[PDB]
Amino acid sequence: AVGACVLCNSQTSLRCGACIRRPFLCCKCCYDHVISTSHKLVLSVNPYVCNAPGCDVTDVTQLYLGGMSYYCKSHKPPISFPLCANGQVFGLYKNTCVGSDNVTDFNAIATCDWTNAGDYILANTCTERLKLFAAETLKATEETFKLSYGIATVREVLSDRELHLSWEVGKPRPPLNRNYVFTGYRVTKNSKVQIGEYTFEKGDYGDAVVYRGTTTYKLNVGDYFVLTSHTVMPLSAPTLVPQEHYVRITGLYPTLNISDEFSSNVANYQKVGMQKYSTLQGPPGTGKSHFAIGLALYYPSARIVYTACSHAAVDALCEKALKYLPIDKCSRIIPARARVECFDKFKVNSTLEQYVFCTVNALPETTADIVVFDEISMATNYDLSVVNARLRAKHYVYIGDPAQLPAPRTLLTKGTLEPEYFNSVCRLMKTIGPDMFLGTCRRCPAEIVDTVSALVYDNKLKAHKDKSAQCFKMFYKGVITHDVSSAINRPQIGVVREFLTRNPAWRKAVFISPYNSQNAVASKILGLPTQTVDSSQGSEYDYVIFTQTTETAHSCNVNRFNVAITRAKVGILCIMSDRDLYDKLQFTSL
Amino acid sequence: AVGACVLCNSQTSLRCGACIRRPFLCCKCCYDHVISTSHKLVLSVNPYVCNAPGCDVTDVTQLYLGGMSYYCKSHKPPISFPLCANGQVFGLYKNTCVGSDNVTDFNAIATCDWTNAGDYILANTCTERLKLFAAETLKATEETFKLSYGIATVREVLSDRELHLSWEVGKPRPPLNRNYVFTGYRVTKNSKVQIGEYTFEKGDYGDAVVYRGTTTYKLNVGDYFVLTSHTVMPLSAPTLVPQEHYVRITGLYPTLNISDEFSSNVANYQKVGMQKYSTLQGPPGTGKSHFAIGLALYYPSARIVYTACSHAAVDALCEKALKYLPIDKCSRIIPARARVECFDKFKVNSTLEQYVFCTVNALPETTADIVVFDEISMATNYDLSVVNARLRAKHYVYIGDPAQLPAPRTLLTKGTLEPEYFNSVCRLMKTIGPDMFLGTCRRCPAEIVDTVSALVYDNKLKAHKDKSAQCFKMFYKGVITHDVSSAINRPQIGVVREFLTRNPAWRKAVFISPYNSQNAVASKILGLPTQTVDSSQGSEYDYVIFTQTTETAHSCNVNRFNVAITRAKVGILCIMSDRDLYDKLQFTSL
Amino acid sequence: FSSLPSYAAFATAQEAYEQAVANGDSEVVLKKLKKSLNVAKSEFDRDAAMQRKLEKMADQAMTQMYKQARSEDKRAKVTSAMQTMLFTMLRKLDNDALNNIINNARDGCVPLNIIPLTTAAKLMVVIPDYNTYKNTCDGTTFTYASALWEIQQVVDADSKIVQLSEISMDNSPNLAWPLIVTALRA
RNA sequence: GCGUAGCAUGCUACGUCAUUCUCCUAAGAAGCUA
RNA sequence: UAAUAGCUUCUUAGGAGAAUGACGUAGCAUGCUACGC
Ligand SMILES: Nc1ncnc2c1ncn2[C@@H]1O[C@H](COP(=O)(O)OP(=O)(O)O)[C@@H](O)[C@H]1O
Ligand SMILES: Nc1ncnc2c1ncn2[C@@H]1O[C@H](COP(=O)(O)OP(=O)(O)O)[C@@H](O)[C@H]1O
Ligand SMILES: [Mg+2]
Ligand SMILES: [Mg+2]
Ligand SMILES: [Zn+2]
Ligand SMILES: [Zn+2]
Ligand SMILES: [Zn+2]
Ligand SMILES: [Zn+2]
Ligand SMILES: [Zn+2]
Ligand SMILES: [Zn+2]
Repeated sequence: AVGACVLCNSQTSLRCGACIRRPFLCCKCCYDHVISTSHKLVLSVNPYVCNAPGCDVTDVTQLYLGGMSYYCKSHKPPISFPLCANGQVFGLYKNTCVGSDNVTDFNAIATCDWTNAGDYILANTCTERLKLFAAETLKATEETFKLSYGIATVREVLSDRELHLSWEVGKPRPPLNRNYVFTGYRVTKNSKVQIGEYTFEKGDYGDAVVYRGTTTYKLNVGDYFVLTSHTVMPLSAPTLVPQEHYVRITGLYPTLNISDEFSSNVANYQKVGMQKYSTLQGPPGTGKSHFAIGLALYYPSARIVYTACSHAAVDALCEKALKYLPIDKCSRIIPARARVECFDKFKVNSTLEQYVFCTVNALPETTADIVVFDEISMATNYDLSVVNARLRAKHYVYIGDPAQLPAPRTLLTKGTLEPEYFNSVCRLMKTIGPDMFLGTCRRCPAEIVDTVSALVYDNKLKAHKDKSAQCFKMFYKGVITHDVSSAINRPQIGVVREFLTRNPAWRKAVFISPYNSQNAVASKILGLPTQTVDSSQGSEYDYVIFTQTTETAHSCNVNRFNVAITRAKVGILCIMSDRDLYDKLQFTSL
Repeated sequence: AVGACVLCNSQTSLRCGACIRRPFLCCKCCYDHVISTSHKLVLSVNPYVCNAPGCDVTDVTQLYLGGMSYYCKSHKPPISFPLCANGQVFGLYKNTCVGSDNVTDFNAIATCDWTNAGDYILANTCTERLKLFAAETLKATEETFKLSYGIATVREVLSDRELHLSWEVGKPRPPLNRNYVFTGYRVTKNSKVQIGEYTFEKGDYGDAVVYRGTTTYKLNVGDYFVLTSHTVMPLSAPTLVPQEHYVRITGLYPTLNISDEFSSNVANYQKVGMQKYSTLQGPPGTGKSHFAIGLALYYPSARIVYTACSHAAVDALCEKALKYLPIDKCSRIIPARARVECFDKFKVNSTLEQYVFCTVNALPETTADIVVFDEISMATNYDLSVVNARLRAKHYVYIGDPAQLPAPRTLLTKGTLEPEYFNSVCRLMKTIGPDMFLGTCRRCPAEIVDTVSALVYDNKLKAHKDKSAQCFKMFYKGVITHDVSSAINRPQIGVVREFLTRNPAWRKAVFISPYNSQNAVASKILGLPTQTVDSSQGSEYDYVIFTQTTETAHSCNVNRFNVAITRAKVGILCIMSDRDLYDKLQFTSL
Repeated sequence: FSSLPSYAAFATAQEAYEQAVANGDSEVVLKKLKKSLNVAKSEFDRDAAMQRKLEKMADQAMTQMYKQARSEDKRAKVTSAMQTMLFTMLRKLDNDALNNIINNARDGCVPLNIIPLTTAAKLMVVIPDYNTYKNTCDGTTFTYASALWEIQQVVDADSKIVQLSEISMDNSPNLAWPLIVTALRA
């Protein structure tokens, strides 16, 4: 079992045991990593523990290769020799291992807990192999953080539709939403075995969870739940395939009078054809995801795979394609579990169709003639490597904007991440500039765009509509109920309910709030379609009601608020909390 | 062949060859079984005998292996060594075998001969993997016990509906009903084979049999009858599948307009549909035979497998389901050999139908939605394990009254097996209680039902009727003749025929007796349709006559008395011998 | 080796010899203890040889037992597989036609080569070129084995479906010959 | 001269170990031929 | 999916035998010395 060193790509047979991802390391690089950090376990084809009758020594400078196995200092056969010595660590391909100077960044990548902010800015400006290793270990740490969530149990059941919850005393409680699942135990005497796959969500009154299960087993009070784990697969493909500038379009063919609507983006289509990969950066609602469909109409014969990190963004892209592209040749690829309700209007789950839409995580290994990644802000380097590995292509197009909200990054809790370190694509966009850039808002009215050209974008956007005066900024205190570990603002929802029967034209406005708890609990009291800000990105609606639940650093985030307001099409009413945020925008009186 | 040790479930390749069943035994467990008991023969992948030209040693504590064989001390090579040493018996998987100290009861299970009472009481409270083994070896012991019997033949051709009987001298003879079937052997000159099975029954006078036939092939004297001491297959499924509760009813979808007939059991129907297995004990004549039909009409589209130990109960259930349930989607599964006068009214023997009725012995390996086991008092642990092996279903429902008579249990002769240890299900019903229990008795008159609820029950029964004033209880001596393997009371039938002329009602009566000989002779001089006390318990009648022959502990068994006097509905003439049996109950004197 | 008391005898003899050598015992006692140590070590290695034979023959017996158990648990698998194959082939039989042709037999014995030819319900015709196709089974029905068959399917050598309109004189070069036609007895 | 004891030399038998060789079997990889 | 048979090369393991050497024990033969007769 041999491999290639991560930071020099020499031949090797050693791995670091203490590292979560267990990466291959050549002799020189492994010695540099172990003699300086706290990692002191090295796995060869056989692990480097001491082979006494009973002995537990793992530190590699203590050990020797004695007789025919690895033995510690006072268990060795009288004939030596030291393992970790002569500036190297003894392994296969010993005299062909060239070291590096990247054993100063690799120590930081392996050691860091991804708590600070500088770990991300060092995990995205390093070499290309470290860009993959850091993403791999970041996903591994994000997965292993779920192992610290408190074990549940059931109090009792008065109502079989709403479970009672009881967390273990002395551990944190995980948030209750759709993303997290659970699997049970019945450990009484008597079946320490799983009892099904369940999921939870809080109830408005008292303490209760209106649960859901894959089966229909009941819980005798001893039965309980534990959050399971998602093992993270290894990744190999580079984050960005290296760019080559062709003299002329290769592999793609133009069209005969593409349309009267897409006639402006022709030069950018030709530029896309010329280059190996292209980047389109634009303020929201300027024509970015309506550029990809225009590109499809410009290269009609080219098989195209559309992808995105979210589901509610690729669903909006699917709806737009249905509005424009021929619906017969489309698809939609959904995961096996399909946690969210996906788009069922095309021939779902047919990979070999000409235009194929899918999320990044559920991408199947295939080919294409151009692959369109969308909303790269939501995507981390893991998603870029995944899409670059599974989908082969002739041309790549990444469309998105950095000023929108980035990926969650649950582990990050100190400092703020600048846009230019969201991933490699955003770094390319901010460093040298996008290959295609279109700033002119075609979706939102004049008032909301004229306010968002003051929050996030430094007075760049002109736009095209007339301010319909249906942009409202509300003053309401909004008392706090930190219920589901995500806040719920009952009196703000009350303000909305008391002034949604006074607005006969606002009966279908989508309800937007940064917190998933209020966003989900609003469905009973007003009945509107509900949507969180993170998933609302990429989708437009004719009318939006936005509610700033609580003053924090999450809901008063200028990027989040800017991506929230700019989903409106003719009008938006928003109720605010921060005296500053309500003042920086210029809306109507109330 | 390798397998799992019986009392520790570790991997092993030994076997106790002296046992009737030859169970697998792990190393330490096998040593503990052989050093303690008198079983000194152990079968490995090859038998542990003395592989000398001339010698025959079976003991394992006196076997030493050498070269590639096992010899005793007089035939071993200059090399050692003991097969049975260091606390272990030399076999496969020598270091995965965990010992267990539950061999102190495995000795008593394996070495007993079931003659005493305590063997059953400790063959039922042991663990599950010994609950199965005890049942298996009990059935094997009974089958071998039925091999020492008074083989007979037919004297000569006597009638087309009746043969005669020529038994051997010096051996006992079995009981005669549909349960005991008999086999003819064609050893004529010339190649013993089988021609057909006949069941036998005592004739009118002298020596005769009025029989039931299997095959039309009519023999000469060239055949002689044995009692088909067949083989007992091993059992693997547990006696009771683990009790797991369900929140809401799964796989069972309630009906539209079930009936106004049995709508008071709707709570009990849903409690049946809730758990995995449910237990319903209903005192004699309380609707469990009707509760099965009600359950089938409460979940109309669920295939249901009805099963029972004997043909009488399952045939009564079949008749009720013909009278109430839809008829064309019914399927009674009959044995191929047809050892009984079977039931042919439905569209018989299609195992891919919805309402499938069958006997335990003739169940085919299939699947169901909810299977209703009936008369769990009759069933042994072997029947429960068989119905758990052959049938997999979402729900199991065991119905039956432990206060009725038990299984035959022929080997038991000393002491009384209390009801609690009839099987696992009766033990459940007495430990914690039946999950459902219906206490309003719809068959008996007032005085008898109140006094039966006060006989043994904790006063929970009543009648929704009035007393028919045609139940009696006499004290007539009824001189005993008993010149046959069972006791007879003919002049008691003389006294009853001295009555029965001023009482024209019961002139279609069913005769019952506590002895099969008197029952057989009662169907000879006057053609009363007969049904033994065992063949009862599952059917209701309105005309039944019951006489007592003797006075003993088999005459005062209140389980038998309760199962006897509760099959009539409006009229029964009955003969009591002991003043005890005339005074626990209130009836007219005559 | 260490379990047997031969090692204990060797160890106590060696301890006594070393103690007396360190104590400056006489030459006669030194030779006596040397002889005792020599015979103790002789017994020790002699029984260690028997221990070597014990462990060797025990490992050989264990390997033989493992091999025999494996070859007996692989025999039941092939027995069950052969039984399932035989019974599925039983269930495949066209029982009525086979019963008719076997009751027509005088001795109850018939040639095997006529068992399909008179009882098989499905016929597969493999055709290498178009002239053969036109000769043997042109049209949707044809005659073979004194019976009438109706074409239910046609596939090519690639196991792709071919329609009867595509089997023409001019479309013959575009077909992946041979063609396998599946027909049912009418 | 004999008996007992000790040392040295030689031969035979047995046990253990080291090396070399031959053969008998088993297992595996491969090559060629009909 | 991969046949029957023959020959050959190489590797590993086991047994048996042979040869040589080494140690230990026992038996027998001889020389020298101590004591007793
Ligand atoms: N050339 C055009 N002419 C008129 N309207 C346009 C044109 N391009 C885009 N639009 C409108 O602008 C909106 C931009 O949508 P989209 O591309 O999804 O924005 P984003 O990519 O920022 O989400 C579309 O809803 C479309 O109706
Ligand atoms: N809902 C009901 N109302 C009145 N009588 C009933 C009802 N259900 C059942 N019965 C009567 O109770 C008696 C029960 O006897 P049976 O059907 O043999 O079952 P079991 O022997 O288990 O009690 C039946 O004769 C039936 O007529
Ligand atoms: Mg967009
Ligand atoms: Mg009943
Ligand atoms: Zn490391
Ligand atoms: Zn390296
Ligand atoms: Zn050590
Ligand atoms: Zn035994
Ligand atoms: Zn065991
Ligand atoms: Zn022997």
